[PDB]
Amino acid sequence: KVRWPDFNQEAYVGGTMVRSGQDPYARNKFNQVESDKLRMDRAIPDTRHDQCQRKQWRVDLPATSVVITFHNEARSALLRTVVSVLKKSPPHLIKEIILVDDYSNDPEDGALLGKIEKVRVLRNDRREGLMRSRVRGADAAQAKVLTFLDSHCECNEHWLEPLLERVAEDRTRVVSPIIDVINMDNFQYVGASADLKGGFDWNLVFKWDYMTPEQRRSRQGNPVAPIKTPMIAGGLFVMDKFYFEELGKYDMMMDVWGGENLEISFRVWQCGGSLEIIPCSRVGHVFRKQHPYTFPGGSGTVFARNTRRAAEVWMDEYKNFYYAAVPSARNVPYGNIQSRLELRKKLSCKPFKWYLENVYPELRVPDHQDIAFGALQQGTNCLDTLGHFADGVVGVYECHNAGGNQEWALTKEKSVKHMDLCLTVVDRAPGSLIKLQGCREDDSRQKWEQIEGNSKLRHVGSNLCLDSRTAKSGGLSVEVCGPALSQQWKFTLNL
Amino acid sequence: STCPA
Ligand SMILES: CC(=O)N[C@@H]1[C@@H](O)[C@@H](O)[C@@H](CO)S[C@@H]1OP(=O)(O)OP(=O)(O)OC[C@H]1O[C@@H](n2ccc(=O)[nH]c2=O)[C@H](O)[C@@H]1O
Ligand SMILES: CC(=O)N[C@@H]1[C@@H](O)[C@@H](O)[C@@H](CO)S[C@@H]1O
Ligand SMILES: [Mn+2]
Repeated sequence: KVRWPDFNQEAYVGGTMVRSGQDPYARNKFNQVESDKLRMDRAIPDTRHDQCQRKQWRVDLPATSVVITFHNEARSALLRTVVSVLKKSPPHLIKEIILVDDYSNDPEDGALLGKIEKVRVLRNDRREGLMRSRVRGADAAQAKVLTFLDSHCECNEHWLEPLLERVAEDRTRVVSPIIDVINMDNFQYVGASADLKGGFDWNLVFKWDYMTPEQRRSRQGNPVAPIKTPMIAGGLFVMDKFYFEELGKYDMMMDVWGGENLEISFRVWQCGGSLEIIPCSRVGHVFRKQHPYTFPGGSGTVFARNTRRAAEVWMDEYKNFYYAAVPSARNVPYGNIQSRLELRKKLSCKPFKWYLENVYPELRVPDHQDIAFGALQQGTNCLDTLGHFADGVVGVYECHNAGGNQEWALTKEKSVKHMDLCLTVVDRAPGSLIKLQGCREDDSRQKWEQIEGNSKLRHVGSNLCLDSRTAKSGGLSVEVCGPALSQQWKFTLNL
Repeated sequence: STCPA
């Protein structure tokens, strides 16, 4: 066994290098030439708030076992992740680093690192995916606290102590650093915003949300306080090992990638723990735009399968809002969920409604009797109030997926509404502009219905359809229904 | 397919 600085980086990385004239992005979907130029312990900027930099971090903390799974990772990036852990962590707080080689083409990527102090390598003899690989690493762990990292990360100064402190005080906290960005093209290390929380839309795809102006204001007193998050990104977190086991690890029937971050976030919150982001902890990650590896069965179907398994166990009736956003998911078989259901029963977990109301209230939820909801799209344009109020015209604007003036519902009363304003047919002569007015159930001018496979909107009791052809010369209008592209409209959720 | 902070 060899101390990390004695490891022969040049030999290890040499001989998987990008050959002359080859594409430096093909194998990893990041620039391997730039990754390979970097020293295994390259210096990176300290991106922490000033207040963190002054704190002196407590000493008697439990050690952690670090689990890193990988499938065909670039040698330079894998080695660098391991050395940043060793170099930036107090040595007594690292019990071990467990590398789970998830059936990489070349077993030597992992096995050669087994020489390094504190490194243990486990090789899957077939492809298992990240969920089963993480569970195998956790099972092998000897410490009281687990730490998970992706195989292309770089820990910053005093990254670990702030995370361990939270969980030593209360083992039901599952905590995450702020994830800095390692640029996929040039490998520069870039400090991320600390004003973000994890979230998702009804398609159940992870996204970053800014804190509200009010949340921000209430932290002005302690700007590096923990941030409660509805959802963790998934790959970088710290969790009490007995807690991880008691809550049921991960769903072992999830495959490859996707959905497990959603499942564990829902499970932790609903079953009595919490999820935090800790601003004094900073770890960089190579964010990329494409997966470099295969998905047996196709990536769209695997992602959907995994997500169904989460939605069917945790979301109660709200799962229907996911199926309304992604109707093609209803056709994807998802297997047996009985042991997950029994887990939920055994833990006495709160219902999903409680999660929505108490953990993620800012997620906009449709009324239970809405016919359709979300944005109303025509190509890459969306129905938009333009900031107008009652008596104002309505228009289209490029879809931006940020809600506000592009948020609509088709109600049980057949009205197309935003807040308490409704699209109103003020004049039935073809070519007339429509107007926003206060919604009244008894106003027949405000009644609309979806036609032609939920692809158009017709004013009830007429042959008039909602039409955008006059959008830049006045606003949306009503025109006789016909084969015009300017009459095509689709809600993002159809119930 | 994960998006950056
Ligand atoms: C940072 C973060 O947070 N993150 C998150 C994660 O964690 C998850 O949670 C997702 C969901 O599922 S999302 C997100 O995502 P992303 O990042 O894009 O992806 P990636 O990187 O690809 O990764 C993956 C891992 O594993 C492994 N893997 C995979 C696959 C398989 O099969 N196996 C393995 O191992 C690899 O190697 C690595 O290492
Ligand atoms: C004022 C203007 O040009 N209109 C835009 C609106 O129609 C919305 O898309 C806004 C986002 O909620 S932004 C912006 O106000
Ligand atoms: Mn990653």
